[PDB]
Amino acid sequence: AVTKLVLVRHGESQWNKENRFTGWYDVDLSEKGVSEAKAAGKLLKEEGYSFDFAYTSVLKRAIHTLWNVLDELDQAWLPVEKSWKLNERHYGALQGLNKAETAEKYGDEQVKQWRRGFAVTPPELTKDDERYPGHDPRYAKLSEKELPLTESLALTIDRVIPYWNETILPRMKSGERVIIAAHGNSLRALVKYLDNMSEEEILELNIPTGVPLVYEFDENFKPLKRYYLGNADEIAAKAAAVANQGK
Amino acid sequence: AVTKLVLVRHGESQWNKENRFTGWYDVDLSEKGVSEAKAAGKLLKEEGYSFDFAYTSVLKRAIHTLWNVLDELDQAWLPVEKSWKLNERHYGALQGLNKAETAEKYGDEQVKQWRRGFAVTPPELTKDDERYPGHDPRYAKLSEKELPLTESLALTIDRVIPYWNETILPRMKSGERVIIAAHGNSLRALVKYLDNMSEEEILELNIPTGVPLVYEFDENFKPLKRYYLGNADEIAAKAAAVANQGK
Ligand SMILES: [Cl-]
Repeated sequence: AVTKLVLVRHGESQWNKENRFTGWYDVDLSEKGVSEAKAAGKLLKEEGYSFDFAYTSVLKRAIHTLWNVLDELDQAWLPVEKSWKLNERHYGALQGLNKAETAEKYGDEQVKQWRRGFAVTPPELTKDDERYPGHDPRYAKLSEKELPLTESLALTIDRVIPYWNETILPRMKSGERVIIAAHGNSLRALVKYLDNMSEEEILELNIPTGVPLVYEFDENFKPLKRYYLGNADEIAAKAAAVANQGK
Repeated sequence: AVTKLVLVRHGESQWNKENRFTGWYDVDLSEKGVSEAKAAGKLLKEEGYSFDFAYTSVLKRAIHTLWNVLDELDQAWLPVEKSWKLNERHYGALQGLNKAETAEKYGDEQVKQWRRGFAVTPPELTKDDERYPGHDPRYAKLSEKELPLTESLALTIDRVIPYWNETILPRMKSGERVIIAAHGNSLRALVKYLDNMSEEEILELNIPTGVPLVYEFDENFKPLKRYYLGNADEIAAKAAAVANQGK
């Protein structure tokens, strides 16, 4: 039989709306993002999807997207595992800054590189910064080397793909239907790996907020196909890159 | 050091409001119950409580109480384990019936016995009944003997206390701060065991919806003290037994 995996980026966050770099800052869903999360769950139900297990990050924009989806499915009882390994790419000293203001002060091309350059890291925090993850109780079990000062997509891959191979994929292989509710760069990391994409190809991909992305796997767990659920015109428009100045 | 445990009964459910026997029927919180759940979380924060791990049932009135509490604590990231072993006592063929109507048809004393008699079971379902737990996907892993047709408090103890001793108490002993969000009879089962109560004593106890109940344990994990958090006059009034005809 074919095995299905469902991926969903968190619904729009308040800092997505306000055009601020977020990273590990734990911002909530906007009002529109709550709407998006509920719509994704209703659509999954309509399309005949239910699950056996869910993975998400430790960031509330993703966790709350999952809770809203589970309620639409009448699966609030589902087992859930919440892991920092699925967190958004850390944005270093850019966390909290407005993207347009930052592009004006430092240059539009510099901001594009800090957003998207494959192995490029945003400017680093120091450990005394209020934003350093070591101060936060949900990272109490992490080492200095695990606690980021900044991350690139390359470094995001280096934590997401081991979690995939050690934990998520084996659960799928045991016959369980998995949903992953996560973030732009953690899901881009997984998609690059599953789709055999180059650095040039992954730089072009934007996964839109709140849109289910379904993968089919064959009996050897080689990906067979992937597709979005919902309104094609709306999704494709939403998957275009947005300027630093906003939409 | 003293170890703290926090217990909380689900916020008021829609069938609590409507005076219907619920059991394993998966009814949601009423509007007032959502208010109660959020208030419990805000109070726990104000009183200096945070957690390392949460247990709850597979029934949404309890799960949603926990989600609301965790959001007030800014601990949506907390590890959660959802177990049928913490479910409400199953109400057999009474599930969905109005308590007042049932007391009129069968007698007030008969209803009191079906509600509260220690080893008394409500009238049984048959396996073909739409309400039989075997039809529901979240009990797919249970055996016939685990799937109830009816339960008493005695039978509720027989599943809650092993879960306590095998799973919950060891986690506490490892130094983790636990919260349990559950149900009237599953929490009464645990309290009887922890408080060394007789059958006569436990029959008198009503744990009110949405009220934190804190236990202190000594170094040998013998209970030292237990107390409610919140407004004493309001809580004590709410802990009185309500007639079959309602309040
Ligand atoms: Cl959860």
